[PDB]
Amino acid sequence: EDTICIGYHANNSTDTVDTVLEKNVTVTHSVNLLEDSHNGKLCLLKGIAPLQLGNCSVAGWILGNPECELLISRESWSYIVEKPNPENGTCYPGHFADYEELREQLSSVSSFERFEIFPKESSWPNHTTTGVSASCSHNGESSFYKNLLWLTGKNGLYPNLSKSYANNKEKEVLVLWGVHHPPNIGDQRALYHTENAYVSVVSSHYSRKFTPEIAKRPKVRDREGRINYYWTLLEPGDTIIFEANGNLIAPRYAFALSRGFGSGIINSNAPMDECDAKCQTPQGAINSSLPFQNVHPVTIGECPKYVRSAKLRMVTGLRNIPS
Amino acid sequence: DIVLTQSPASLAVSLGQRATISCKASQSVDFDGDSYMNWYQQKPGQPPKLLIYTTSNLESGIPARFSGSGSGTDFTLNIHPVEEEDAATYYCQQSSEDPYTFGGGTKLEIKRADGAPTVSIFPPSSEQLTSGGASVVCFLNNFYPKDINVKWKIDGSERQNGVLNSWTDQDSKDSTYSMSSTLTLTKDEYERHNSYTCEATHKTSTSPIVKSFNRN
Amino acid sequence: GLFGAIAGFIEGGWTGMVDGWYGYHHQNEQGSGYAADQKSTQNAINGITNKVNSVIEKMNTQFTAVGKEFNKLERRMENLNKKVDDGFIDIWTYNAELLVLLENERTLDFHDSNVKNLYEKVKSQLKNNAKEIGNGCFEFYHKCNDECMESVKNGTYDYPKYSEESKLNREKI
Amino acid sequence: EVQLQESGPELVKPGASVKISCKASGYAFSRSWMNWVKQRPGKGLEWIGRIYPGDGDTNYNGKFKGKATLTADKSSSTAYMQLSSLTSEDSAVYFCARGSNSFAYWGQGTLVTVSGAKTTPPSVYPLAPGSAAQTNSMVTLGCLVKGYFPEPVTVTWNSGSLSSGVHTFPAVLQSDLYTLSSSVTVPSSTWPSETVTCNVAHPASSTKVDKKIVPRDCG
Ligand SMILES: *[C@@H]1O[C@H](CO)[C@@H](O[C@@H]2O[C@H](CO)[C@@H](O[C@@H]3O[C@H](CO)[C@@H](O)[C@H](O[C@H]4O[C@H](CO)[C@@H](O)[C@H](O[C@H]5O[C@H](CO)[C@@H](O)[C@H](O)[C@@H]5O)[C@@H]4O)[C@@H]3O)[C@H](O)[C@H]2NC(C)=O)[C@H](O)[C@H]1NC(C)=O
Ligand SMILES: *[C@@H]1O[C@H](CO)[C@@H](O[C@@H]2O[C@H](CO)[C@@H](O[C@@H]3O[C@H](CO)[C@@H](O)[C@H](O)[C@@H]3O)[C@H](O)[C@H]2NC(C)=O)[C@H](O)[C@H]1NC(C)=O
Ligand SMILES: *[C@@H]1O[C@H](CO)[C@@H](O[C@@H]2O[C@H](CO)[C@@H](O[C@@H]3O[C@H](CO)[C@@H](O)[C@H](O)[C@@H]3O)[C@H](O)[C@H]2NC(C)=O)[C@H](O)[C@H]1NC(C)=O
Repeated sequence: EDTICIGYHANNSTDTVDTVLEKNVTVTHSVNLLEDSHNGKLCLLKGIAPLQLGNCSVAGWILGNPECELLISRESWSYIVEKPNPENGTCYPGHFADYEELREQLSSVSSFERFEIFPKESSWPNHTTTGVSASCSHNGESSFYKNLLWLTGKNGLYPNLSKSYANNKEKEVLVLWGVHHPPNIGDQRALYHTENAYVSVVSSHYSRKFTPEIAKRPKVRDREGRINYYWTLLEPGDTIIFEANGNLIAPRYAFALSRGFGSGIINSNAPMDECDAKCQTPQGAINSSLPFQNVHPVTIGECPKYVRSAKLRMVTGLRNIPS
Repeated sequence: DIVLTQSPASLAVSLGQRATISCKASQSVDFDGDSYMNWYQQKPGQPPKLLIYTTSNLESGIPARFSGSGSGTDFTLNIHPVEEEDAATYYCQQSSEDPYTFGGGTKLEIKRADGAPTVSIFPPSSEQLTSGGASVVCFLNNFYPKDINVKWKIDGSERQNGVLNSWTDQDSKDSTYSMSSTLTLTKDEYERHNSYTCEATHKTSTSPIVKSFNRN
Repeated sequence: GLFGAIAGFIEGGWTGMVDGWYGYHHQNEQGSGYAADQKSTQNAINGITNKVNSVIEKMNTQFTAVGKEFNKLERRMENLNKKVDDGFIDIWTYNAELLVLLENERTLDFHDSNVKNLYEKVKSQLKNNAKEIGNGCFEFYHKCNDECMESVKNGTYDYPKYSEESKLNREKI
Repeated sequence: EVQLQESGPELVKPGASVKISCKASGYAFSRSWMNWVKQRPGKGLEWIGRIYPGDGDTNYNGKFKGKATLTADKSSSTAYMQLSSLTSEDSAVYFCARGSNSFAYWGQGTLVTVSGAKTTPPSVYPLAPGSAAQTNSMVTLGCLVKGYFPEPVTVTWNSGSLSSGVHTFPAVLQSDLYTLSSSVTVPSSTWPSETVTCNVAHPASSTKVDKKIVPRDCG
């Protein structure tokens, strides 16, 4: 006739949660802890855009694989995106020594200064800077690496070169060179005019003398003879010296680089859409508010932890039992 | 309001023959000398096309093999002869009283000779692998009739959890069905096997049709 | 559930009472309605939202997990890298799912506790002036007022004022 | 020559409102009644309401009298329809049609969707035969479309150049993400001799992505 009643709220939300004692229980109020949505684009970390390599590999990037020309002078970036199967790697067949480390070292870096370490005009006068391969084609035209110089002989001679570079750039510089192994001894006599060739590159923290080895090889990219690539990071203040009498593809452009943190290598086919989200994945960017995302394992910068779970909802309210 | 009860619900007529569709009505659809009843053609993925208006008037363009007839509480539609194109669903529609209402709809199936599915199986893409998952698709194109059964065997052991099947409606120029099956396995569990087989048991053969692949 | 109140002797939830999670009804002679207990519902929201904010805080966000790429002759390292990544994902996934499955019961049990605790707070005031009838309801043996309906909620009921009147009506049931 | 062009597919959360548009051209728009019909997947066609763009005179189905509102723009020759407080049952395909007692000319139809997930574009994965075995003079090819929430996707082949027996299977939902497949049947002589790209579109996110299919690898 005249009463007081104690009860507990019920709402029309169908938010379902799983507990230890039972599962799939409908609840008044819930919060989702798992972020389950991306956008499938390549945003700009923080404000600095990525470096989309596109067709090129990181190998063809640094050496300037002539089909990679327009992605040069892009020295400001937040992270580098490679196609999973890059079909423009090293134009000249051969071995790229310590590829993976240079790949890893060029993941921390955030700035280059592409500078001419050995200017062609005033550093290789006696020799021939006109070294072009047919394999490194561009516009149906023979070209070569736009960061190295194929040094052949001039006027039939090829004297002992002994140039050197002092690291006066106050930062770590990354020098790149190549050693030649001609197809047969005949071309070795014609390119460098010495059957006993040597290339040494020496610094305060590096010394490796290269001897070439001319032999028959399987044909790759139509050029039988192979070029072998090598690299070294000069400490600020040391001097690297190059001396040779044959088979040296010397650097022309080196990279004075400043390390940073926050960048890496993602490979994906996503498009770039100028969307400035706080963290990227190969399959897009994360809304970034939650503490758990299952979109993809590989991430770049201030994403939530990756857990391979379907849904993680936390009960904030209580059991929903309406009329 | 008026409810248009349409008969039959499913229909199958062989080529070069007549097809009859009835449409009863809760009330009499008659309006000052004519019957405000219309028929429509809806092929899958398309909006309805207007066939017959005011219970017998054929609209221009569409061929003269379509016949609308009837008066009062019930009307009929004839197709003579039925063509391959006519693989679609058909609705009746009254326009006498607010609100205008449609019938339940009926699907026209063309009876043709039986067929054998041309089976195709594709491995997951390399880019798909990087997503933390992988899916093998088994295409079954150009068979007849509907009934077909696909079974997935991972290294010979039949797998039934994680399959996804979707059928296509009859081709408008082939009188022909298709369907596709997809296993959605994890990236890790996909790489724990080599033999991936999808067998299809059909009316066209006593023993199942099989096509498969290995990762080498 | 665990204290017998939620989905127990309070068989269902009130579709009304949007004011909060817990409350009273007080079907009176003047007018019925709903009124949520602001005291116990503010403790509940302040505790659950501290639970949730505590949980995320213990998991600092991860930065720039890129995935190392090894060559054709370092398979031992590559398989090692997989285990140290898939291993962490195995732990973090497992260590997160159970944190959800476990603490969701504690959120439901905590609501079951609060209602049970609140139902006894009303009982301890209405000692013999009322009876228990509809499993969470009290019959006023003294014909309470809206003044006195608010005078059962904020610690504002006393037996003595209505006791002897209540003592009268108990003798006929 | 008379065409009703409809708007794009839309996605909204329950309780919100939408304007769907239908622009007319090819006839005297100012003079003929406009119509809206609702088709739930599977269930039957339902007529909604009518606008007469000469006078703005409206007729409303007794069922839809509160859910739908109709207007028109005479200068722009466009018809607008507004739906309020959308629920699950309103998720369907909506058609704009012209006619008074016989719905004559129909629109394209948009698929407005009402659910919890969000707009995500799909990834496209090519599907190569894999085994180098000639099943016949023909080889079947295809593209898979995974992970996209709002339903409409259109799969063309070489920008629609290949109409020869192309199949587009209906999408299937897995954990709030539609996935579907497409196939072709191109002569084995002209593949991989000639480029076979599949062109897919997701109108709900304005994303067009291509992927020429190529044979598999390990070679
Ligand atoms: C940047 O990226 C682009 C795109 O990939 C590159 O262009 C690509 O170049 C390659 C190589 O030139 C092209 O592939 C060749 O295409 C030509 C047609 O012009 C064709 O003749 C050639 O056949 C080769 O493939 C066979 C497959 O194994 C080889 O085995 C074969 O060699 C055999 O036969 C000779 C006969 O003398 C023997 O001597 C050999 O030993 C061997 O037995 C033959 O060489 C390839 O198919 C490719 O087509 C082209 N891309 C496009 C889209 O066309 C650029 O080169 C790259 N940039 C740089 C600087 O590298
Ligand atoms: C990156 O490399 C890929 C190949 O690895 C390049 O794809 C190529 O794209 C071109 C178009 O730019 C295709 O060329 C032809 O186009 C004409 C148009 O007239 C058409 O008649 C041909 O059928 C063909 O489509 C070429 O086929 C395609 N490559 C292959 C192997 O099919 C891409 O262009 C490169 N991107 C950059 C920025 O360098
Ligand atoms: C190419 O190499 C030749 C060497 O075969 C360079 O020629 C001469 O090199 C010397 C030593 O570097 C230069 O010094 C001068 O030598 C003369 C010898 O009589 C001496 O009298 C001088 O006091 C001085 O020490 C010499 O200037 C140089 N000659 C010329 C004409 O340049 C040559 O410079 C190299 N480059 C080119 C472009 O030829």
